[PDB]
Amino acid sequence: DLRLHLLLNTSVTCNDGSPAGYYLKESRGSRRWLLFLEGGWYCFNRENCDSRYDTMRRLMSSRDWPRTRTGTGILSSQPEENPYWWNANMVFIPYCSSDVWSGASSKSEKNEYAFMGALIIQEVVRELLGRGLSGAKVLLLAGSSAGGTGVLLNVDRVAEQLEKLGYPAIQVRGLADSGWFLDNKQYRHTDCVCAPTEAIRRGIRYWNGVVPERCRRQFQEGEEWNCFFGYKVYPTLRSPVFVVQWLFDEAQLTVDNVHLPVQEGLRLYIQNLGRELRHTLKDVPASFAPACLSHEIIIRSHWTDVQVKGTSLPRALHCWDRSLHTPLKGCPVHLVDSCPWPHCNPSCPTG
Ligand SMILES: *[C@@H]1O[C@H](CO)[C@@H](O)[C@H](O)[C@H]1NC(C)=O
Repeated sequence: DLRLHLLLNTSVTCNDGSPAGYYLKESRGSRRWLLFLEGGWYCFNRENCDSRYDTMRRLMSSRDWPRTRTGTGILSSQPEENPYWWNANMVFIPYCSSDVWSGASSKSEKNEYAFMGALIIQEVVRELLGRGLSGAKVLLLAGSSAGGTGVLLNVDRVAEQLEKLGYPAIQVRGLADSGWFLDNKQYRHTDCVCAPTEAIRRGIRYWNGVVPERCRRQFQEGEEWNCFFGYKVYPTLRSPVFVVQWLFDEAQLTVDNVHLPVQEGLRLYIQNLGRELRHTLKDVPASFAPACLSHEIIIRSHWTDVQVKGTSLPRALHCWDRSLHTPLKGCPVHLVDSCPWPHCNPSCPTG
């Protein structure tokens, strides 16, 4: 299991000012480090953050965190559950900043909550260097849902941080699971109070959110919300990033106001969503995108079960590792389903 360490720099906090932290399981012989960002939506004003504090407090505070957590999926230490990186050093970073890992603002006389996601990542990396990360060969920053978007927003900053700290030999890579969203038209209506473009636009100002520098320079002031959308931020990144995304992601459908006898309009909407997602992945060389209606994969215990074109995700990730040492015979890394309806892939999760 992974053991809790609260940050020694107690100025790097969860939303309510309690210290942020990480869960760690070291692997003495290993020079591989997996840092996983938890997900769980976000909040973007006083009223909706107050409601989140009432009923989702673990995502806003470390006060009730347990001393340990069990690693599952890519965080499992058993080769049977995790064929990919079972022997790596494992870190689970709880999501307690409600800011898609983008914030750099403290709780103060003017701020009821602290939004410190981007600083939590930097501080975890800094404190791990003294616990063995200084000897790393590869640091894989992974994450699911809001944590997957967090990978896209932070992977290059982790790389820059390690370079400036004097560790240019650590290879920083990203694994973004279920964080690749489309700013598409909703199937029906709008209400918010959501259209994620508007909520993210407000969140960035509420959180003092930060985005990767090259993306920020493209979109400029007032338009940094664009960098929260994978297909727009990905081309600006320098670190290798493997993208995992269900073609019919449940969170995407939720923000699109789709709630599942499907008639023609909704059928065409769903098929076009899968086609648009597939189009955005065409030039992403390392990707795994099954035609399923689901959400998240990499920390699920049965993550080894789904396959695209006969290749599982742990295999694709291993092939990615080999590619980062010309395509490899029978070891693909670009795996995007082409069939057009959820569960047209027989290996999709059953629910
Ligand atoms: C603690 O974190 C804050 C915010 O990231 C930073 O400004 C400060 O230098 C840090 N101090 C130490 C001792 O790590």
